[PDB]
Amino acid sequence: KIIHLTDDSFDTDVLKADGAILVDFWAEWCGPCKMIAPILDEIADEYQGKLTVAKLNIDQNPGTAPKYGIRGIPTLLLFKNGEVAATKVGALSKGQLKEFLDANL
Amino acid sequence: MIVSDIEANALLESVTKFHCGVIYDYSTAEYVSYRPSDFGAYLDALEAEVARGGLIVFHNGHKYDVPALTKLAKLQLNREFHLPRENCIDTLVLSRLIHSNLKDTDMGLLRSGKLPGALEAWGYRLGEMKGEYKDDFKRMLEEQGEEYVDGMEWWNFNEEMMDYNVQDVVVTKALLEKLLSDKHYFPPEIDFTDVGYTTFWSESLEAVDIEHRAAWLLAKQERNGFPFDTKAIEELYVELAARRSELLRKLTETFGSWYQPKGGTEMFCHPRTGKPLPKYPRIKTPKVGGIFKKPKAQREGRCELDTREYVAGAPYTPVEHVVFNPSSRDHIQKKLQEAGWVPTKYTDKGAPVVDDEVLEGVRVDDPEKQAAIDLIKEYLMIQKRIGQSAEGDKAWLRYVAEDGKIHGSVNPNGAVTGRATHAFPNLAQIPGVRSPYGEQCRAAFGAEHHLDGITGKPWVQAGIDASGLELRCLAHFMARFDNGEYAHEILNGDIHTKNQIAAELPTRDNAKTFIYGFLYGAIGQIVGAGKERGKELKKKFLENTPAIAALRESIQQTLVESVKWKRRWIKGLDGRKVHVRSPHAALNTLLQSAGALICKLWIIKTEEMLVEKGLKHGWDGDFAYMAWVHDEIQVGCRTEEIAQVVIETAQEAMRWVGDHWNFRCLLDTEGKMGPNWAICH
DNA sequence: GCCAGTGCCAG
DNA sequence: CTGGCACTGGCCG
Ligand SMILES: [Mg+2]
Repeated sequence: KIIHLTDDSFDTDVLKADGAILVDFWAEWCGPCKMIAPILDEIADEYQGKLTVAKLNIDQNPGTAPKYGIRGIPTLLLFKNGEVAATKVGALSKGQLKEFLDANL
Repeated sequence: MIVSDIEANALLESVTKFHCGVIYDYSTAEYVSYRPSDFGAYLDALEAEVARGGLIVFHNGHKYDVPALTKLAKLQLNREFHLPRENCIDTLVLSRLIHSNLKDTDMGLLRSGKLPGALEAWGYRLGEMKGEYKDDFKRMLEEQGEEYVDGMEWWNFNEEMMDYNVQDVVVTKALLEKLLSDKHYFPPEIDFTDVGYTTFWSESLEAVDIEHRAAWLLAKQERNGFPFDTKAIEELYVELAARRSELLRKLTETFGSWYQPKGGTEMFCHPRTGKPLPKYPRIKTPKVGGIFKKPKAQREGRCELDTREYVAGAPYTPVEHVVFNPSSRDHIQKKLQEAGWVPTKYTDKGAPVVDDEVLEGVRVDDPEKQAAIDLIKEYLMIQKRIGQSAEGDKAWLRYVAEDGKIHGSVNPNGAVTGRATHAFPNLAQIPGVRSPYGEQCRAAFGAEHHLDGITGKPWVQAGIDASGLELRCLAHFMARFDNGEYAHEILNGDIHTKNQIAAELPTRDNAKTFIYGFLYGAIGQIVGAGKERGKELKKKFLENTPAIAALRESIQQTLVESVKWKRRWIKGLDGRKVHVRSPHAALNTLLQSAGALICKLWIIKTEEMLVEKGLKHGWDGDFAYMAWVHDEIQVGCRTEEIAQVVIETAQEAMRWVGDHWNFRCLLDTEGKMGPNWAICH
């Protein structure tokens, strides 16, 4: 259920999509990114109704991250109607993520 | 004999005031201090020593004290003062000859800590005096609540400056006697502090006289400077900068930017176990932050959102965005391997080698990235030219003086072998005419860029070089074994084709490549093999050239015994000791030193002959030495007629040098007349 | 600011 | 082989 973005599909899959979209900017060499990975898989299932979860590997797709001023990973950007609604950086826990989504959905 | 030193308000180029001077006279065994109003008396005392046919000792006096006194005497007293070369001794020149195996700070111009090996103590102190004085001055000011300014310690005379002046002479005298105690250069039977100048030069080893003559002449050369075309280089800089930018544009398009961990202060530990993971990038664990703000209402007392982006406890990896830098070997390596490149050779530190040779052999699938490698090689070369000519700390454009000339420094005996070293900037490393942009670089250095002080007409350049000096030096040394056979071949027939046959080589060019490398103690890249055929090439060469094998053996038996040495030095042509760093480089040391001393005596004799013919050395005269690059000299001449005379005189001087040291191989020179270094190659 | 590491330019 | 010096990248106050 997780959408794997690319620099070329980002605009249409995220910016011009409907509903809430949670984007995770990550890299294979980051410890925290690997921590939150499993959590994101479970979040995609739960909010399978009112939320779409997408991932963008910054090494394979170097063009997008710079546009949002990434300063650390994992960076979670919540998009709504083509714009960043909320943003949180770090390996949030299952519960913490839940609260973040609930409070912003 | 007297020992002296002066303190003035600036470096030679801009000195305007004599602050003080100190003189130690060996005849009275007393020190005498001269304050600012005693300048005239200071000069009279030096001239009195000259009138006695005496000697004046300075530390670095050839380049500073002597020339500064001439300048200051004219500016302050409207007096003509010119100490003769024969009456002056320089302990820095002596130290560089006797302790040639050691480095020195070049009077504080170089950082002590960056130099390899040990440093002679007295010389170290003399070279650090300015820095110490500045430190004493500074703390004395700050203790008085006064702010220090750039270099105010030299604006006015003061008593602590006088004290440093006295100390300099005390140490210079100590250095002098330490140097004079070396019996290899100074016969013990003679007290060199109690003899006239003629005895001093004639009774000391020949090398002592040659080194002082070389330093006197080269100080003059530095003063002359090399006329430089500033405008042409500024235009070259614009051209190079434009190509650099375009290459960067292309390369940054081909190789995109990426993220790298940076700023991590915490070790990443396994959430499950807890075992540290040093390999993973360092992380950061925010201590503050949450989803909601800490509340302010009954509804919430049982909530406002925290717009901040961090959550206490939730670790992340700090990263920085990096753009491709074509000058970074690390980026180059990173991008090329990602393209499929597989390194074959690394450095002793593990990093893969990224030099022109390996880059040329790199093969990747993507044609754009493959072609980008040429852009990288070109970018690296362009950067090298830009750094040397305009942006580097020692760039030509930063060194050109008001007189439109570059006054590079020369250490007359900076190399262990007796060769000179050049710096600030190094005028012995200007790109050759055959390398990219070499013609423009070379053309910017030339006599044509100096307009005569009277007529306004550009001067002309005479470029003279010693012909195949290294090989002729080899022929000389093998003569006791082949009776001049190699020498006869050099000037009658072809020595390179002769070596080609000797070392079973395919192309004559391979011979020239083989010889000039065999002397450097070197491999098979000449033919295309390596570390296998090479061994066979040496044995075959030495087998068909028995005289060179004999020479090598004789050298060895003289230095080594098993490394356990019997003597770690070779006697140079003028009798000096030449330190041998390694047994394998012994022959190269012998040959390079021979060429160096030959060229040193050659430029000295050439100028003396020009002077005896009536020509005046200087821009206010007939000719001016502008550069000495090991086996060649570039001389500015007021007219073409003079240039022809300089060229012809240089040939006569070389023949005189060969005869002087009974060389077993005839020595020659070749000269060219033109407007600049590009033409006079 | 410095110290290493690497590489290239001259002869 | 003998030298000078430019750049990058890590550490530092
Ligand atoms: Mg002095």
